[PDB]
Amino acid sequence: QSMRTECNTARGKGHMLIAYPGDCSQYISCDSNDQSPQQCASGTVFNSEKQRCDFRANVPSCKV
Repeated sequence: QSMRTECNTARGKGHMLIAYPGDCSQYISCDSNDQSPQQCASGTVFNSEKQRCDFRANVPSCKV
């Protein structure tokens, strides 16, 4: 809850190119509140709590 050892949070400007597109932003906000703060959408991985496990070939989790 309370961590005073995050003085190294200034090291996220090297491989943060994951935020290139925009769909990732519209999915991170449309997936977090959609079911829960478990949204993992980042291009083709909607590991959101909404049960959208499609991190592979964008396969929809249409569990019968």
